[PDB]
Amino acid sequence: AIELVPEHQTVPVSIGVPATLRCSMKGEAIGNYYINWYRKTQGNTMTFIYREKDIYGPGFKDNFQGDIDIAKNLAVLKILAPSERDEGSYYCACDTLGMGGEYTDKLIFGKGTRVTVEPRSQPHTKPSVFVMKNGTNVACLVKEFYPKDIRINLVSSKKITEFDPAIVISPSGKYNAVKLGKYEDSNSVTCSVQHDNKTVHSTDFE
Amino acid sequence: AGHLEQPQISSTKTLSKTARLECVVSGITISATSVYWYRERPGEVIQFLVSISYDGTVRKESGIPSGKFEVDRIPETSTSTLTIHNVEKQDIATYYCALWEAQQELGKKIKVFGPGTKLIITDKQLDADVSPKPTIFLPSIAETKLQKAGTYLCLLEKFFPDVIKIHWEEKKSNTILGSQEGNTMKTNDTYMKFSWLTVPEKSLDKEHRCIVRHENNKNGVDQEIIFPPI
Repeated sequence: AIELVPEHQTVPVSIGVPATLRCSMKGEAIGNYYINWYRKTQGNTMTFIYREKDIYGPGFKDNFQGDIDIAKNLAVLKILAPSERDEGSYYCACDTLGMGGEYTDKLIFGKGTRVTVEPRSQPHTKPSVFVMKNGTNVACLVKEFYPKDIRINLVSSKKITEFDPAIVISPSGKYNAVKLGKYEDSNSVTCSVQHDNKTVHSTDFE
Repeated sequence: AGHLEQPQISSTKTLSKTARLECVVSGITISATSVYWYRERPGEVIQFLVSISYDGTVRKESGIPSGKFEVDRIPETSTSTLTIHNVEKQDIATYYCALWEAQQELGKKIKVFGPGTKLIITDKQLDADVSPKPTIFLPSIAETKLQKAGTYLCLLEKFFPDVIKIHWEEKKSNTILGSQEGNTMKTNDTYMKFSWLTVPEKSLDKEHRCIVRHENNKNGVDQEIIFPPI
């Protein structure tokens, strides 16, 4: 009968660049229901963000701003200054307001809309490259670089296995990355990176 | 102020068996409002399942079949338990517990949710060690001359449910920080995952810990991985 539907399944956003999440109700009037916003991010799961009329969770009033567009029963949540911590899924939930009986204070959810955070268009940056080990276990650590496209190589003659690398947003709003692998000659293994047509070595720092 | 805890990151059970998912509320006064239980089927939207009021009555969502679910609320030990009988494949989903937390006055309430527990249903019992196996990674000397920082990395592999949680802490002052991790990877019916943290100039002397929460850690408790100072 009553149902909430997010505008988009995925909504990509850039750091520091305001973005808004919308969610429409396709059953009754948005007014006879209190709208709430929850989110799931790495680390913190299903946290409360907003509840009808200025109600914010600890630390969400500064960065987020909820509102309703009664015009077309829309529930909106504007993210003012996106950051790494804001990447995750966002859920809109509604509920009744004091019905004439033993009504249920249960919320009705909409499918989530996943937001992905990527650094904002900036000038390129040659990365730094370090490598830490632990018996056959070698990990390459690429720090501070832009753009995203990069190739990470753990120089090795005899290699056991290599795992998918991880590209992440850095505190500086850039990128960091890590690549792990298992290697026989781990003691000699080094890391070389190909980025922005350049080649950076782990040895370029020893 | 208060919050709900669901220790069971996941609960793996074989068909026909019966699962028991717990929710322990803390900082919030139980006796007054009811404890709710939501179910998030894969692909589906989070939905109401059952709830137990203060008096003791229990309501279940429309359509919930007979003798399938059970709820209770032991106030002495501040915990509610959702029981799922004759578990089956269509029972695989994430179960959340939630309740209404009072703020200041009436007309100012917030609905607090627990982290959720994932119910995993497999065909056969597992006979092997499946606890995440750790691996310490101390920063590279060179890095300490960069931003004069250090980056730790704990590698966890060969664990099964795949549902895992990793976070870091200061040995003594145990207050969660702000680290990053890669995606969990499958490795022949077993998985791996790594987390790394870059400690600033200051904290280099302190001790740090990589804490792993997994359904199959030894003894059923969080795994505390000790990272030397330096």
